[PDB]
Parts: sequence; C-alpha cells; structure tokens
Amino acid sequence: ENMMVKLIALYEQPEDKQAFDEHYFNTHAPLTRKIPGLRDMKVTRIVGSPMGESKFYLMCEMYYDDHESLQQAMRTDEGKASGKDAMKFAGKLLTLMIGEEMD
Amino acid sequence: MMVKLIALYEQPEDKQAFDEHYFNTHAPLTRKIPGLRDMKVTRIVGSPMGESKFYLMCEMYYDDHESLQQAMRTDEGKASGKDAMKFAGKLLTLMIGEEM
Ligand SMILES: [Cl-]
Repeated sequence: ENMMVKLIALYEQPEDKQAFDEHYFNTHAPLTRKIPGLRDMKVTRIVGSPMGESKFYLMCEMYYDDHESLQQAMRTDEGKASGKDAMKFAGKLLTLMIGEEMD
Repeated sequence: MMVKLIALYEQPEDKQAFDEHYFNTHAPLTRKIPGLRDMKVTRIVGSPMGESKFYLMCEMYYDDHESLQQAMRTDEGKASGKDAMKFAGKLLTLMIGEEM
C-alpha cells in the first residue's frame, strides 16, 4: 500500500561496453518502451561506488499501475519480446527485482 | 540528469529488526544530510519468479556529483554511513548513478 510498483533491471559490467551500449539504447530500450501499461521508465548509468568501481553498470526502473498490471505486461507479446532480447544481449549480467516505491 | 546515491540491501536474517532500525533510525538520519534533494525507499517484494536476493533499495538524489561528494563527508553523511555499516554492512552495496 501507499506505493508505486516498479520492475527494476540491474546489469553487471559488460565485457564489451560499446556493444552493450549500442544494443541497450538502440534496440532494447525501444522494445521495452512498446510494452502496454508501462507508465514511466528511468535509466540510471552507474558511474562507480563511493570507494571506486561498481559491480553494476546500468539500472532501469519501469513503473506500472499495480502488481497485476506488471504481471500482465510481462506476458504481453511486447513484454516477452523485451525479455527475450535481454536474455540474448545481456544474459547473466541481468538481475530483475519487483519493488514497491514508498510514498 | 540527476545524480543519485543508491543503497541496495540483501536479505536480512531478521526482517523485523532490519525494518525497525531502517525506518525508525536510519532513514531519519539520512534525511538530515545537507544537500539531499529527494529520497525514495523501495521495498523489494520479489523477482518476477519469486524471491529476490534483495530486500530494500534507497535512492538519494543530489543536484550534482560535487554536492554528493560533499554531502557524504558532512557530519550527517558520516553518521548515516556509519549507521548503515553497523546494522547492515554485510548486506549493503553502494552505487553512484546518473539518472537520465
Ligand atoms: Cl532494462
């Protein structure tokens, strides 16, 4: 309650950053932006940790109306196409989390 | 573009204890940090498949990188960092991000 539902994609460091960045911004993000019910999307470039480098490279937060809507979105043709694309270009780099962003 | 410090916490052994410390002590300490522009707390309620390795995320927004670096070194920033380390250091990953 008193929250907003978001899917969080967290990507670890790619071996080829040029290839990752091209695929992510030119192919993957546009696929994700087609998902019915997606209300907002924020992309965060991870530039380090307080002490140095980070394990993580990129985060994306995708906002939906409610939990049911997120579950339905991931099962649409567009959701499946985005998921399939991520498994191909990012593979094990990707961790997915479901969050409730509190008021 | 906004700069943010991201704190990501893995699953605690005692969720009740984590929650009391986090919400009653830690978040208030963090809200006192000079320069903090916004703070969002996200409960991680699972992954698409079920459980998640992660339990909570906090996003702390600053106007620019220099302000974040200053903020972390204020008395308030240091106290917040030490508090996080004490109650949950083994669970914590800190990241600096640029949100587009
Ligand atoms: Cl993504």
